[PDB]
Amino acid sequence: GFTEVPFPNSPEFQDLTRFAVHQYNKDQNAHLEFVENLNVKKQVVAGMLYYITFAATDGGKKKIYETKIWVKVWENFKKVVEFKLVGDDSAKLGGIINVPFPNNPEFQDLARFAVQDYNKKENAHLEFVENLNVKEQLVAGMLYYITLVAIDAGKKKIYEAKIWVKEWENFKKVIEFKLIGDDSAIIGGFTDVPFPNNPEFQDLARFAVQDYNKKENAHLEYVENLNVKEQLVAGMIYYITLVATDAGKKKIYEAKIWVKEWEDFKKVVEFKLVGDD
Repeated sequence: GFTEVPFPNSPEFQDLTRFAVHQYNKDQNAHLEFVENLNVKKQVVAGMLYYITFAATDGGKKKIYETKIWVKVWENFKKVVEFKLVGDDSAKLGGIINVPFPNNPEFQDLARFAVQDYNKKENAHLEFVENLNVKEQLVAGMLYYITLVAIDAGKKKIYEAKIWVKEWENFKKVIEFKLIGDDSAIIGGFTDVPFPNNPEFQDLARFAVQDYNKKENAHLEYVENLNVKEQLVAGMIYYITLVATDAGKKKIYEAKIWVKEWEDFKKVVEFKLVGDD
């Protein structure tokens, strides 16, 4: 349980608050100004957790906020795990930020946790393979958007798991788990691409989208990539998993593009809808 702290505006507590306040202001592009910690609690957890009630003005106007700061001084670690204006319907939700290494074992475990969760709830037998993409969001805690590949009935398919985790509590929970559609198998070895949304790759995916548009009389509107995989052959082949809107509806597609630069050769060999349709 929490515990009252008999020194609200302590230098180290005034420290914690402005750390939170600084991040919010920047991540959100705002200008909260810290005045005074009104109240401070403390919970011994995986490390310490401080629930901080403080006063801030936002261009002259008096406002009360609350933040939950997770700290592990033995790692030089402090993460803001909630930030909220009293009262408001909810906590201040952060932007949905993309995470460049979707297969860092911590997300592989999130993914597996979600796959098993679904296996129990649906009496199913899905089989994880890899993550294609992870997005993170500051909520009350963290929410991860995982786009994964799982083998079902022997066939690779793409699923999306939304999972909520309060890491200081060792707590996690599936918020949403849904089938997107069929994955298209790569066959052979591949190299991953750490940043699937570099200009190089955004231009290739846009090329394929226009190619598909022209060829099927469609009007897909490119949004971004989720994942890029490469392999050297004669020239290079890119396997691109991307989102496009089709009449405002977000869809996922898989493109296969074959490039031979000395030939000025660029060819879309496969472009397929995964799902969301």
